[PDB]
Amino acid sequence: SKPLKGFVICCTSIDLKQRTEISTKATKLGAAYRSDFTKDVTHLIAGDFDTPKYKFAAKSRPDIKIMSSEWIPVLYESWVQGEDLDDGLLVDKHLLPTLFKCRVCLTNIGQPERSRIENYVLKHGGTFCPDLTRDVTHLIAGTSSGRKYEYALKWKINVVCVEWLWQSIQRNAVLEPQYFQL
Amino acid sequence: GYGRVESTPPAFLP
Repeated sequence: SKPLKGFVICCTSIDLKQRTEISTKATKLGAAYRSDFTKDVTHLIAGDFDTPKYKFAAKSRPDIKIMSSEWIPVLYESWVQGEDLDDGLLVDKHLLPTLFKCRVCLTNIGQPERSRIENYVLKHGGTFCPDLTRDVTHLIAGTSSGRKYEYALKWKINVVCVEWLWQSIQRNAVLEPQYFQL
Repeated sequence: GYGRVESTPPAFLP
């Protein structure tokens, strides 16, 4: 019984102790573990979207599933506890949210588009930020002007158009900001 | 606010 036979797993921005735990448990579960992001990788466990590995998956690997750090610890525990494991192997439950760790602020966008954007941000696992603070990862700007725009630039926050959001949602992964500049 | 640019009031939205 190798529940994860055929699974090839790679990790990105994972704590050393947790990554060692994941490599061990995934191997015991029957998966192939990869240190480097090799061609045969089927699943990428990610702790952040700001890594060459995550950026490669988002840009060039739409066949791979981007997973939460909890997937392997949770599935392994369930397995060794004698709990029942379905055909799913808790993949759907532990899929990393599309906008994982995104803190999205808006400027110069009117209503009802502002409400629409907020709802899609929350739906796809992001944090909606009415106020611009230095912890905002993305500022969706309607025009390249105003106080939010000026401070986001000073605070080195990504200033993107709304297509960053819509293309990230369609890809089901965080995409890079350089293609969505105003 | 300090390190903060508050949300634009609805009446001032384009």
